[PDB]
Amino acid sequence: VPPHSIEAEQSVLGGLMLDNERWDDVAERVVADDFYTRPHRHIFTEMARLQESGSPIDLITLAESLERQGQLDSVGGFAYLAELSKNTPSAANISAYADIVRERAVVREMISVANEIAEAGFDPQGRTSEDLLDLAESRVFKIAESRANKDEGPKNIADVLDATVARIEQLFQQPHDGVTGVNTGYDDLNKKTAGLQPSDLIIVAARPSMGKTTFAMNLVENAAMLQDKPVLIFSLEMPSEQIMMRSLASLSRVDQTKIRTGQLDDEDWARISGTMGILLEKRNIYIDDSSGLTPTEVRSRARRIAREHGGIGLIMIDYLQLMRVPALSDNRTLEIAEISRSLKALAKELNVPVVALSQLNRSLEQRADKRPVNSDLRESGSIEQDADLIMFIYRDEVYHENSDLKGIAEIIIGKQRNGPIGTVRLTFNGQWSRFDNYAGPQY
Amino acid sequence: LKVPPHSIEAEQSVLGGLMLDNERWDDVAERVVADDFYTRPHRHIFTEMARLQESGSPIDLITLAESLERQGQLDSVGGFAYLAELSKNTPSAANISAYADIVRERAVVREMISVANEIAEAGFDPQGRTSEDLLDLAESRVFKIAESRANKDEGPKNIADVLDATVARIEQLFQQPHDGVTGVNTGYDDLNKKTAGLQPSDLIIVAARPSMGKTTFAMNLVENAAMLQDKPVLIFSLEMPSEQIMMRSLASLSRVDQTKIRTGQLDDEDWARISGTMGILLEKRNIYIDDSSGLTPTEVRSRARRIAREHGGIGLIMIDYLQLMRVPALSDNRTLEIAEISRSLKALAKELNVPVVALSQLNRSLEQRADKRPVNSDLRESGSIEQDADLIMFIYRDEVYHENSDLKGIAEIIIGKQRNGPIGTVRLTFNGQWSRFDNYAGPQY
Amino acid sequence: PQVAGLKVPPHSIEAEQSVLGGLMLDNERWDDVAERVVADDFYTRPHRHIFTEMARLQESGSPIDLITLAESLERQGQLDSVGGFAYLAELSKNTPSAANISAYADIVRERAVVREMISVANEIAEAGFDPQGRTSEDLLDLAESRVFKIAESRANKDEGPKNIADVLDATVARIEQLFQQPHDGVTGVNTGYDDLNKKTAGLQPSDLIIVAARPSMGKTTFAMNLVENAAMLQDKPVLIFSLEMPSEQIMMRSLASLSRVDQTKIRTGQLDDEDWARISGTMGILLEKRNIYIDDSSGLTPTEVRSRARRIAREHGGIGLIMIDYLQLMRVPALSDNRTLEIAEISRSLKALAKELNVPVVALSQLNRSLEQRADKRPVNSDLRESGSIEQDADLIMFIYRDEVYHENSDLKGIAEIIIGKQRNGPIGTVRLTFNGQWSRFDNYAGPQY
Amino acid sequence: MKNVGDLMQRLQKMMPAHIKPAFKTGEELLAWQKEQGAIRSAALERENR
Ligand SMILES: Nc1ncnc2c1ncn2[C@@H]1O[C@H](COP(=O)(O)OP(=O)(O)O)[C@@H](O)[C@H]1O
Ligand SMILES: Nc1ncnc2c1ncn2[C@@H]1O[C@H](COP(=O)(O)OP(=O)(O)O)[C@@H](O)[C@H]1O
Ligand SMILES: Nc1ncnc2c1ncn2[C@@H]1O[C@H](COP(=O)(O)OP(=O)(O)O)[C@@H](O)[C@H]1O
Ligand SMILES: [Mg+2]
Ligand SMILES: [Mg+2]
Ligand SMILES: [Mg+2]
Repeated sequence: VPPHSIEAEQSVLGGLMLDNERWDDVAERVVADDFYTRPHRHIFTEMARLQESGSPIDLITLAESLERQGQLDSVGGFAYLAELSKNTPSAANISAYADIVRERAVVREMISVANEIAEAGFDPQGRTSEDLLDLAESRVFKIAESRANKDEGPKNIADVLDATVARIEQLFQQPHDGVTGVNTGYDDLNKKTAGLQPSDLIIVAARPSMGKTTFAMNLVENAAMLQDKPVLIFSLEMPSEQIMMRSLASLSRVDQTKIRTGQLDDEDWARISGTMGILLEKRNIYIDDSSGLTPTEVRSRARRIAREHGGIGLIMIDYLQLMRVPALSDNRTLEIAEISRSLKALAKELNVPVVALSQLNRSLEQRADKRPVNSDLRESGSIEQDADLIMFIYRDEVYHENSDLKGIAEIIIGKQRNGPIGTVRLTFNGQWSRFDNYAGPQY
Repeated sequence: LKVPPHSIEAEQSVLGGLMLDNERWDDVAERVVADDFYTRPHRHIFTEMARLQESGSPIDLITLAESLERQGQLDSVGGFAYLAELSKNTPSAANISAYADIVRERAVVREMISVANEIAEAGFDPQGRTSEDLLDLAESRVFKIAESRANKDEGPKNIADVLDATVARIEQLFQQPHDGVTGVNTGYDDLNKKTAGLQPSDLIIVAARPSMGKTTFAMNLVENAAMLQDKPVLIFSLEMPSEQIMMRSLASLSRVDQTKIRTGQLDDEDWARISGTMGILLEKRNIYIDDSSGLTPTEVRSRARRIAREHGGIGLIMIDYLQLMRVPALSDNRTLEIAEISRSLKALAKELNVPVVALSQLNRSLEQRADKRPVNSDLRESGSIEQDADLIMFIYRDEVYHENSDLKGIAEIIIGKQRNGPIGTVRLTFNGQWSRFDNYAGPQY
Repeated sequence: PQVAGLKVPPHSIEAEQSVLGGLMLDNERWDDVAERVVADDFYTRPHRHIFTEMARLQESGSPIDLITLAESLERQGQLDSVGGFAYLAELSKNTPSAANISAYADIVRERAVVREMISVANEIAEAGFDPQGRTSEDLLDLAESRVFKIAESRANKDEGPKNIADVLDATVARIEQLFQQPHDGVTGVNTGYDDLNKKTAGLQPSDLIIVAARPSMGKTTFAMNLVENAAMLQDKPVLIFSLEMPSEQIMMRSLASLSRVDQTKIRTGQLDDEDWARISGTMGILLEKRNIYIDDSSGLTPTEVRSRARRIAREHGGIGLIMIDYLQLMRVPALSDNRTLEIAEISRSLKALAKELNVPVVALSQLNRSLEQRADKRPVNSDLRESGSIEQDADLIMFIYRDEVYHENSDLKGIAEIIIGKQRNGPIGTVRLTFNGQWSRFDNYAGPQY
Repeated sequence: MKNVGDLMQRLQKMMPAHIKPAFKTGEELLAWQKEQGAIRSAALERENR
């Protein structure tokens, strides 16, 4: 007998006919040619093609759309197709069933191929051996080629080069504008950066009161109105009902305090109405006020957004420490390494930047300079090795109150993969949580 | 036979009913949301319809297709020929909003099913996880549906559905005087301002060297906020049991020293106060108490969810002398233990949309400085609570260190970190023979 | 095959045999297991009922092994019905080490949660598809209560958070029970030093007292005097953990103090008839009472202290005082790399104990020798360097200074003062007592004001 | 629960009318922000010196 399972089969098909989230978590592992029988292969094909566009694949969308191709009473028809929905209520572990399906399928295929090798070995039919063995090689290599995850693999130089020439081609005729990717408005900062490159991990990190969550809100807040393409925000630090007040205040140039009290004048209300209505004809931004996460959860939500429409253009994670993968919570360094690698994967996957805030250890207080460097953060440099940019913050007027630098936040770029190190000066005015340019003397 | 329930017919009926009736749209909008539908084209339709009912209101058949062209999505959702049939159908007059009611109901159902599925998943795939961190997942994910008139479960959200709640938070104010508060009232007018009132999502820390009145302070806060509200509160007590707590809170109210209570040398004019504060604590039944010995944050969250399940989402909590809070899992190292605690507390405060008051201590290396005004570096617990928190109010009651000072009967607050506002410094008095702070209508500062 | 081995609910059966094999083989562990496992946490009905008996007896009837269990199990008519005697013998036959239990009861709780969550997920889903014409309001509160019943199955019935009114009833009942009888200023335990009860209102019953000093001030004598007095002033037990020195010296000291004779007339034998009279009296008063219990141990941990104490609490009565001596010897070995965290652990744990039983805890200490280079030497809160956690946990601290060690020209001889340095309920002060240590006892001082 | 046009009209109760933003879009707003920031930088420098 050839090994092949039937319980896993019915269960997988019924569960996907019951919970239309799982198409990712299954299709990552499984291929339509893994089922021993043909009807369920037709069914799986339909599932994938609909979930490409039409998410609901349970019974009635499936039955009714499949009707048009004239394929009822041919895969067991209506009542059998419903017998899938009869049993298996919980969809206990779609994952493991879907693992063993692939397992036995690959075993069966390879054993078949070995048998055909032997029979053609004792039945040459006017064949060479040197001109033969190419068929053995190609027959065996056909396995994973039947699996290829949407045409991924080692590209050739010409395709890569044409991608690059296409970049320069689209870029040249349009005004150069300095940018080489995504913008921020700060025309002093785009020079040391050339834009948040479209596929890069960015990190922002300074001690608590130095106001960096502000800076990330500023970036998304600008990049929205400069684009017409989405963004994300994960606020593991405070809920949306503060975020939007802050961002609204930042745009309309009025403090948080007067809003939450209500002593503000029509001069202000005009700016409020402007920024409000100008957000509410774009629907760019998307916010999440969750608390406990795993990177897998993050990837799920993000891919959901990108599948619903188009493609995102930005991310802003907030206060990265709370991101757990609890398997390793006995330890810290391995944990942080895991988040770093997972975010880098996501970033390169969707061709997106990432803006992952952090924190620093207070040891620097015992140094008398307090301008941070690549060492003060102590996570075995897990994120340090993984970044494609880092830029710290240092607002002087916290520590040295009598200092001749009031509302002057500098930005110490401590690592940059493509450009060089640098330094920037900027101005902080926490009455409405916003940075501005510095058209003042040198740095 | 076993399907996720959607009423595709009534949905389209609503759509086409909105097409030829651009008036009866707010009433529907009280009930239906883009996430509430099932397929994608209907969502695109609805959200564009709303974006246009902002500006372009008279819209039946064609203006939608024009706007849908202005971003270039024709034929991605069917097309103009598809939309023709959506136009022709549903000549309905009387019943539209009932369809919306039932569809919203169906969405609640579907959500419950999906959540149950995630629960079973994490059951089979614990992913290196305990039961304590698993029951909490389940309980929170159910309670988030049981609460929340709107605002469905975990996952991101678009903007307009947040501007609704935020404009509601602004609009609740103008139905009454501003009062200075945007949150909870403490009873201290010196403090409402520089705090802008306790904002109800945040972790607070009330830190001091031992004998400065921090416990007395937080007891006063929960006490006052029991009677400027009608909601529960909690008093976790890892430091001393319900009896001393009751005596002290009772006496903070009735203004008679503890010495005249446990003894019994008290006078008529005192009993006059006691009967009243008593009868005013009994006819409200706000306060709940928890006099444990060794807690985990998990248990804390559990008790909180049950007490919120009884009636109302609570409005204030207190936790006592946080350094006693243990979890045996990470008993090997203490720093990560503090970190996990602070995480749990912050997520709690953000879950139930409440404040939290979590006392602490300070490492004494501030003794040998001779100024002794605390600041945010003397506390040495990795700084993992110098980060998570939102409001830190140290204390310095000077007449403990010095003796012959002019600054007697005073305990001035110091504020170190404020996430949503400024810092400052505030003055208050202390009369520890009946354990209550009072305001200081005094000189400049 | 194995595929159909996936739909099974997860379970363990070998651990379930081994646990009971150890408990039936040994009763010393029931605390830990009952602090991790409950009836329904097992799979089936027989082992459940077995655990039910093996807890409900140890409530009152301590011994539970094989036949002292069956003699009760019969009277509910359940022999040869939950496996029976012959099968039940198997559990005691195999795994005769009782080498590990705690691990073999962790995993049961794990699988039990993992199973009682899944049995709920399926039962929610099927009803979400079979709505019975219900409505959401009638559909989600059941899910709430269902999910919460899981955690309710574990929680002990009397550890949750109380309402205001019940607590208040307890308070007014306390004040009532006080006014049925004189007050004396005392609100708990008495000592014998009327100068002390005023600033202290007696040793309060849910606290962590500390008594710190330099080596030769005599703190040990003071704590012994306290427990010694609260013996005869009560009809309720005490404990002592003389980690410093063993019983045969402690009782000589105590006996002697009670009888106002010096030690050097006992172990010498040059004594009077009046002496032996006052000896036999305090003797026959200690032995008609049977309050005190002593432990001349060597080195300890809070984990063993709790067990030794709770054994006493469950045997008879509820205790009413404890004393621990020269705290520093208490090892908790996981931290011995460090010391600061060690003291923090101990203090934390002793506070938790005392409150877990609602009783006081004397506990002694030592002071670092920094004060010596000051020429005042009256101790204060800043000179004890033991993490300063003891400076935080404690509801009371009462140092001891006694001039006639440092100086010898003293105008202040035979006088020991008590420098209170912290208080959580009353105020601070300073007390003035007298010392006559050739029989090791402190006394009152009717004298001038301070 | 309430949608854009109705949300805006809801907030409009808090204000008098004839208050219009006269901004109409985003890039103009960013230009305005650039201007205000560079205004402020100067007085900031004054106070520093
Ligand atoms: N209304 C205000 N007035 C003055 N300063 C403010 C106001 N609101 C916020 N700030 C300042 O802005 C800073 C922002 O900190 P934040 O963005 O939270 O960084 P982090 O998340 O690292 O704490 C705060 O430290 C605070 O001092
Ligand atoms: N009945 C009282 N008489 C005099 N002082 C008191 C009385 N009750 C409390 N106090 C003082 O109030 C202070 C309160 O300390 P407490 O509330 O215990 O803070 P913590 O819990 O951090 O030690 C004590 O230092 C004590 O001296
Ligand atoms: N038999 C005795 N005769 C005279 N003095 C004594 C006698 N026994 C003890 N003392 C004095 O009384 C003190 C008793 O206190 P002690 O038990 O030593 O406290 P600690 O345990 O703190 O050292 C001794 O330090 C000693 O000075
Ligand atoms: Mg932040
Ligand atoms: Mg306290
Ligand atoms: Mg001793």
